[PDB]
Amino acid sequence: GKGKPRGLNSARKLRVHRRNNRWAENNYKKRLLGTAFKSSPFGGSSHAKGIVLEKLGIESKQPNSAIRKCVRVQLIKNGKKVTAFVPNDGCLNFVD
Amino acid sequence: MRAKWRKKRTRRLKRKRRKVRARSK
Amino acid sequence: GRVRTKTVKRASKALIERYYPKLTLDFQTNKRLCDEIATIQSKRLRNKIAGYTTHLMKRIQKGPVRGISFKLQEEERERKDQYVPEVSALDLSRSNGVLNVDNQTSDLVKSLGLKLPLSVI
Amino acid sequence: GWVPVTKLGRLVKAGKITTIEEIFLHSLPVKEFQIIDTLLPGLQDEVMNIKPVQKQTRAGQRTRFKAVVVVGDSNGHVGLGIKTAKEVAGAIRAGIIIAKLSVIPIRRGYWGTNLGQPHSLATKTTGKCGSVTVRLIPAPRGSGIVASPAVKKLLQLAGVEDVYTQSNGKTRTLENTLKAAFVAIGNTYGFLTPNLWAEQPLPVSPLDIYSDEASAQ
Amino acid sequence: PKKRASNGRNKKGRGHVKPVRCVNCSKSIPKDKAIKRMAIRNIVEAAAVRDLSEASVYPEYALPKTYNKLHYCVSCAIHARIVRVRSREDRKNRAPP
Amino acid sequence: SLPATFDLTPEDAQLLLAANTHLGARNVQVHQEPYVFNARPDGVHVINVGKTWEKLVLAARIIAAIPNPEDVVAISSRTFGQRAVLKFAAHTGATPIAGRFTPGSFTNYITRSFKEPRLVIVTDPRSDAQAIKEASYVNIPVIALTDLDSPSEFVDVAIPCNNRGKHSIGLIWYLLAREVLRLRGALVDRTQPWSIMPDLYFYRDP
Amino acid sequence: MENDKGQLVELYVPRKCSATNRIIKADDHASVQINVAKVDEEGRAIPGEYVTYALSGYVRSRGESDDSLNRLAQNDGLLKNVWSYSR
Amino acid sequence: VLVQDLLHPTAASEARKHKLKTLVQGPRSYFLDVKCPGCLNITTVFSHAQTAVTCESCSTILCTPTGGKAKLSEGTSFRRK
Amino acid sequence: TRSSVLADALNAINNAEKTGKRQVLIRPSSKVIIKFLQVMQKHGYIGEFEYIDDHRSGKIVVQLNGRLNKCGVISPRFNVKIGDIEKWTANLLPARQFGYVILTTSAGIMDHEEARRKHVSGKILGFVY
Amino acid sequence: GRMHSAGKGISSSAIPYSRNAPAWFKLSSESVIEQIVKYARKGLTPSQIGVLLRDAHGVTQARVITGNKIMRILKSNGLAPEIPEDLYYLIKKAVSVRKHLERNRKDKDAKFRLILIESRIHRLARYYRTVAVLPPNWKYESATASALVN
RNA sequence: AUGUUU
RNA sequence: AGGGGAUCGAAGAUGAUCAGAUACCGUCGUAGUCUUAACCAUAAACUAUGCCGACUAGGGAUCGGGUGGUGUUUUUUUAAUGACCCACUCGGCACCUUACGAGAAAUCAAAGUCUUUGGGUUCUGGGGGGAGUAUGGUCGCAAGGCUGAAACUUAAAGGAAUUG
Ligand SMILES: [K+]
Ligand SMILES: [K+]
Ligand SMILES: [Mg+2]
Ligand SMILES: [Mg+2]
Ligand SMILES: [Mg+2]
Ligand SMILES: [Mg+2]
Ligand SMILES: [Mg+2]
Ligand SMILES: [Mg+2]
Ligand SMILES: [Mg+2]
Ligand SMILES: [Mg+2]
Ligand SMILES: [Mg+2]
Ligand SMILES: [Zn+2]
Repeated sequence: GKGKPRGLNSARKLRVHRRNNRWAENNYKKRLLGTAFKSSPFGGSSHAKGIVLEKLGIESKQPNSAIRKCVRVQLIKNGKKVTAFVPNDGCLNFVD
Repeated sequence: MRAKWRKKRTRRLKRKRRKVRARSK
Repeated sequence: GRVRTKTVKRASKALIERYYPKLTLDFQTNKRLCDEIATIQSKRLRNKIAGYTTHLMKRIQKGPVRGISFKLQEEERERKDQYVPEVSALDLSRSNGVLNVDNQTSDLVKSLGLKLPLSVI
Repeated sequence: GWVPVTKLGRLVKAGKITTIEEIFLHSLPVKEFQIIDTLLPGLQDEVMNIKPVQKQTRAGQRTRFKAVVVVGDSNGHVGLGIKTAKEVAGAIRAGIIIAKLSVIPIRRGYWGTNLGQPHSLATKTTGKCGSVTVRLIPAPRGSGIVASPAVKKLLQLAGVEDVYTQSNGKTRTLENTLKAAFVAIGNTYGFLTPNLWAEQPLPVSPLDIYSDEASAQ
Repeated sequence: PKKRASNGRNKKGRGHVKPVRCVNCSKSIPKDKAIKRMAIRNIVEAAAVRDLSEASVYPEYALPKTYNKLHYCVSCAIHARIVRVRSREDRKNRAPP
Repeated sequence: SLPATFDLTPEDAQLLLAANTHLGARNVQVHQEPYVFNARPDGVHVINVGKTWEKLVLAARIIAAIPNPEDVVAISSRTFGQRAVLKFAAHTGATPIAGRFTPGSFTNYITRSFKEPRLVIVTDPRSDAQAIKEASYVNIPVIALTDLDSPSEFVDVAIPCNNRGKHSIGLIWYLLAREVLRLRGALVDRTQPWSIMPDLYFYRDP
Repeated sequence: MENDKGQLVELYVPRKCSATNRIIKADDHASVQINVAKVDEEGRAIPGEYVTYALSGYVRSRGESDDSLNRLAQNDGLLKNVWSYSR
Repeated sequence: VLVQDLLHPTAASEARKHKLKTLVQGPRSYFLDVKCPGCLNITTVFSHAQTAVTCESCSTILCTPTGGKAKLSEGTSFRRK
Repeated sequence: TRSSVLADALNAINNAEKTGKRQVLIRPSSKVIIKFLQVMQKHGYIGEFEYIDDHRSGKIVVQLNGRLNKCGVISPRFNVKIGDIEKWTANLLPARQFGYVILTTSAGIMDHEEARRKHVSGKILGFVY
Repeated sequence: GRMHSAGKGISSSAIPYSRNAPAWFKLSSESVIEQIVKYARKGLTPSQIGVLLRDAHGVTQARVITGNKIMRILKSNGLAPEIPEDLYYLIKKAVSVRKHLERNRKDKDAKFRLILIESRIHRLARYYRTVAVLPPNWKYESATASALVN
């Protein structure tokens, strides 16, 4: 055989084995554990408003250069502090 | 580092952690 | 050493391939013919070619040599027949007009042929 | 001119053999691309890709160029050539030659009923090269060639208009994917069907029919 | 990958083979893996067979041989050239020279 | 379908038995040879010379079917068969390959080689494996002089014969040439012994 | 393979092996077609008249073409006692 | 090969084959009539007898068991029933 | 241990055909095996087959004619409805014009064509093409 | 094969195709049945009864001569054992191994073999209880194994 | 016998 | 925990190398090595290949059993076992060649009979780390075993093979 039961009455074993092995999938495990709610400062949401706390220049990882002008933000929703990149040429002067 | 010595160092760390948790209560 | 390179050996073989009814096994009358039937651009190389051709055609009279066919191997092969002729085709002789076979060969012949002179021990 | 070698090629240039289907029927090995050129004049060629292959030797980068070519007429015949040469141009030309030499017939068939001019394959087929498995499934009319661009190009040069494709393995290895698709194409005329069950009288080879084509007077 | 079709040893159907000690360095090797060479040298080769036969009080003495089975580990056998590195195809050849 | 004239006669039967064609290989014999008559002690197997003769006749008919005699290639790298194939290609219009085969002789259409035959005959499939492989590369049928321990791969007509003996090899080649000539018409009547004796095909070492 | 109204729409109805009945493909360069000359009135090997056998590259590679040709010949004639069904 | 009569294998090959691997399985054992040193019966003895069979009306040992075929006491006549 | 004598028989037939043999012996040669062979022989994928009666379950010698590409069992013997016969044929057969999905129905063992023209269904047994 | 081993042995009897008595067999079915009952009263199990019948007499199979198996003959004549013979011999082997084990106590090989033997005993006893050859409450216990083989 | 690093 | 403790020898002590050398090397030497009575339950515990069943090449060796032979040698008195030889056979450790076939390849008679995908069945894996970590449970005298995450991080890590 193929290492899995083939018998006509093997449905319970087949589906239980699938249930056990689905936990090795990133997406399935994350969704069933509810990582986005407990972890993931955005509580499983697309966007989140927050209050800037500090301008910061983080030096881009090697082999690059040109520190990237992010902002520390404190989320109104839950209160966590996240670093958010400010994408454009300039565009830091428009955030205070 | 060698996997054997990584395991040994980790076991020593585990022993120290058990001892600290024992002294605490 | 005194080993001849490919531009000597191959040119000599090419000369002997088409000029066997030509220059003999003597170097003096070999190089002269080379002069008129080969565009050798140096007398030293001509001397090499003619000496190796002389050697090739001197040893040609002791047996055919590899990679050389001047349309005489076929002739000499078909000429040299029957080194042991008119004595025995290995038929009805070399015995008391019988075949000295074993029992199993005897049964083999008994399978189809009732006529075979046998001395099956 | 041509000045043929390959007495098969001699017969082709003499006009004794006038269809490549005879060569295919007698499984005659073709050694000159001119045989294919004269038997399939309407044979177009598509270069699939040129990629540099590199050999490291004493500062390395021998950097030869390898070209994949598919030749074919969109009626029954494709061939696939893969050739590496020092320059892209010469590799392409030699690959076209190799593909013409490798030209084989494909067996087109019907998905459903017998409405004329077969549009699809006669059976399911599979080819494998390396890790790449390409499976061709007969498709109804109007389905088109359901395949990735390279295999779809090879199939329309084969003359298939309706086919489903399935693939497994590292299909981003273009050479192996094309070779697997070419094997799948070729196996169609190797799959025995009930309509081919009937026994035929085993015709005589053209090489025997015209035997006075190996000589130099 | 797997370098040798069976292994660098001779053990199929056994599981465990008791070890031996290398004559040169004392490394423990399974007896089937150790490189074993027999030595049947003459007790007196010594450039001096004739001298010993002259000094001998017995005519036709038939001087004896010294017998010794040597067991080498892989490292010691390779280093002392009892055994040598062979090509990938030459390794698949078990006849002695 | 072949007449009693094509049946095996006592004359060539005792010719085979004298040449020791029937002395097959030892107990080691390829398990694809039903040409074996009962095995005598000392291991030597007896080859059924009736089957040998029938296969020789079938091979001769295959050779005669070939329209151009030059399209038939006789091959022997073993010395014991080189004179055999040379005399065979003299008597029939065949093309001989004696000695080295120069791998690439059936593919690789470059000069000094590249004959394109319709049939290949080999003295020993083992020693002529290269020619057999190339024939399998270019669709060439193969007849072979096969001992009971000779490989059968890509060998379409196996003539069972001892190939350890120069007498056997030469005699088998001689009978093959005889039957080819008889079928062609060179020998008008298959009742005369073909005056050319079966020693011109044998090997001569000195 | 014919279409509706029954005209042959497939090119190159292929040959089949005389031994194993498998199709001789266009690239099977190990396959072999053997012609055995016909014999009329004490020999003379009528030219162009043969008994034809097609052996597949598979059989030839397996080294069974000799036995298969023995069987097929003997079934057509051309051989009286070489091949036996029982073994 | 590739063509053989599986339904009619030769007697030689069938006798070569293991008893379970013939076309139809069957025993290669048999029964013998051993001449008793006395009378009133010719004793029937299995060829592969596991028992040290003695005469029905006496106490002489006719066969001694072995791994395969039994022995025959070194004086006896034995028909092969 | 042996769980499908039909699977063993069809596997032996497949191996013999793909090795080019013209005959194959199969043991223990049950009734389902014989019916499956009868279907295959009716459609001409095998030749004659002869049952050898040992007083065990028996044997069969089948004559192959080189027209068999593959015969196989579907294990387990899935329950198949009339509308699932088409899915099984699509999955197993090389084309829609030839080959057979063989079923066991209470109208007997039969290929899918005569199954659907008797309007019967059952459990899937195997396939042949 | 070899339920409790890696052995793949196939050695067994190959009983003939002929389902009738051999032509050279002239003893009555009643006479062989009487011999069977005599051996059973002498205390032989059906297996050794068959062995004696085949070795010392010409009865190839009691089932082909008398048309009945030896155990069935013994049961019809009231000479059947209280437990089947194979189960009895398995329990006897278990008792022997267990006695050796309580005398050695370091023979871990014997401990393992005893586990195997008792596994076989329990499987065979489950079969016999299923087919109602043994009472539904029949139980094999280590300390009464001797008590039930004697 | 010893001979580190890039 | 008793007994035993020759040898070798985690620790430890020393000699020497060395830039350092609390390493390799030398000399000792405790535990241990051995045994009894109990624990422990882990190994590259490996064939890194679950088990049961069937089929698909060829070959010669070899172990155990069996069968046969005009067999050789061996003696007891016919004959006999024994050893050997030959052939066959069942079972086993393997091996050689070729691969229809398989595989990414190395290679593989199974790692084949797989996109022409289903004989039965158990266990395991789902990119690399974090991590066999934390925590809880359980077993253990302990060492530890079994079970076993997450946060976070990362575009490779890895396999086989090629030329340098
Ligand atoms: K950069
Ligand atoms: K001590
Ligand atoms: Mg390595
Ligand atoms: Mg171990
Ligand atoms: Mg079994
Ligand atoms: Mg079990
Ligand atoms: Mg650096
Ligand atoms: Mg573990
Ligand atoms: Mg493991
Ligand atoms: Mg992972
Ligand atoms: Mg690597
Ligand atoms: Zn060492």
